[PDB]
Amino acid sequence: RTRRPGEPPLDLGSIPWLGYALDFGKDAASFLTRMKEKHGDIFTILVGGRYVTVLLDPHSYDAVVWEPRTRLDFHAYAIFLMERIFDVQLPHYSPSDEKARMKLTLLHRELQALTEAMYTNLHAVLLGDATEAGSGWHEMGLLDFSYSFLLRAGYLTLYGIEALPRTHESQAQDRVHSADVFHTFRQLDRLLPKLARGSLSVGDKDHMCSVKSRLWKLLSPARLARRAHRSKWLESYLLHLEEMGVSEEMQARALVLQLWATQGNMGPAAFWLLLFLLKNPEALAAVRGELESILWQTTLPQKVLDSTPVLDSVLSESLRLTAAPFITREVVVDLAMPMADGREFNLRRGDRLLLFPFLSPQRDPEIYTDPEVFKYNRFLNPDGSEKKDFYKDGKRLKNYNMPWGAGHNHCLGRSYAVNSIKQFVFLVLVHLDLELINADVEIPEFDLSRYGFGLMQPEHDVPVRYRIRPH
Ligand code: HEM
Repeated sequence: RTRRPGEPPLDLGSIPWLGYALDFGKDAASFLTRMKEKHGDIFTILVGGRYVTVLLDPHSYDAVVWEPRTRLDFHAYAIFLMERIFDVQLPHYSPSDEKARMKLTLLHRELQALTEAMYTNLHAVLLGDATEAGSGWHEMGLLDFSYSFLLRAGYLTLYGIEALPRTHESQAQDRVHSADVFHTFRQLDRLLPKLARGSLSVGDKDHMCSVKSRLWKLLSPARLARRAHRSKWLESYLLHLEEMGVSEEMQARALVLQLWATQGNMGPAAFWLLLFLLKNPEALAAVRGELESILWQTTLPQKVLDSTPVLDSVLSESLRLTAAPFITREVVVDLAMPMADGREFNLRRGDRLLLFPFLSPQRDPEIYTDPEVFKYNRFLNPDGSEKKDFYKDGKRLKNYNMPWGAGHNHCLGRSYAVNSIKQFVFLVLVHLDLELINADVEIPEFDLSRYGFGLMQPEHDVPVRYRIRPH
């Protein structure tokens, strides 16, 4: 490994073959920050046997993300992750064909069906669980709270319900079944990073295999076939799998993968958002105020969804601070990469290209002043309208907040995710009293091993209590 003309700064580290494998794995954001300081906005580093070209200039992300698979490929790493984490291997298929197919079942008239179904499931699960436990305060971790209700409602919306004439007894069974899905799923979720790195102990391995075994049985095509009000998202996905001749037991494996892909972010996102509001009285008052004016003018007032500018900014800001996915490409053929300021750089076939929006634009102090601070109105202009104008190096940024990925490898459920988070926040702030146990609790650190998977998770939960509001 010697630099060719036109290639980025190259930094091999101290340890042979491994390189910066340890530093990157332990805390990728801290490590990559140091490397930005050392090398500027593009560098090639060696980590665990691979040469990773890191691009940290947000102005130059568009020259990379829209590139064809025959030049820059995202699918090889997804494929690898499917197998190593979820034990799914599927017949070769087109990712761009399937993403197009899937995204349609998550948009327009289907989204409207999902959005309506989501609100009644969120309501049924949240108010169902509170009514069962009774009218007093209930103590809970805020993550456990946010993740539980969103995943359980999300699961019931996408995977269907016990019954559709809709009874007291079917709704009660869905609360219990969905709680089982949540509690089992969470055991796998917690160990995802170790799964991906193959660092499970003998016991961890046995625990993971038993958890998978249960999840694969819960979400078997046979069990799902009896469920009512299944989503077009699900039904068309099942058909796609059948088309490829995938057996029912591998269908179940793929459905558990989809369970993670569709539910593994909303819960954690809402946790951080609610925590930031609980810690910032002026921010919470402005959110309450906006939702209350609409409430004063079981369906959801459409204005909560499409006319909540303060809430939109709160969600954008929350995600700015806590969404840390990797945008990752395999360099398929030797190529030239244009930077927005005139420069170009040579990418070598076999290298891995990594963009990390979390670091820039999201926590870039030249873009956002005090980027470490939650400022609820950061995405609002003084008149309360959505702020869309952000700058770096004397130029207006097209990409300034990128929690949903970019290019053709971006979130297929984004509108549904935003709508769902807003419905949950609305339900919590309007029906419930919600309180930190200790109002001076500090915001926990992330589990720093999770960088790159999507929404960050806290290294420990935050104790809260809630109740159905009494009068
Ligand atoms: C705040 C919540 C969410 C965030 C920040 C988020 C973010 C992302 C990101 C960054 C990706 C790119 C994949 C990657 O990182 O390599 C992605 C893909 C995807 N998203 Fe989301 N997501 C969220 C919620 C959801 C929801 C609610 C759904 C649908 C119910 C969904 C459906 C999908 C699917 C299906 C894919 C990949 C397609 C596949 O492999 O089948 N996401 N998401």
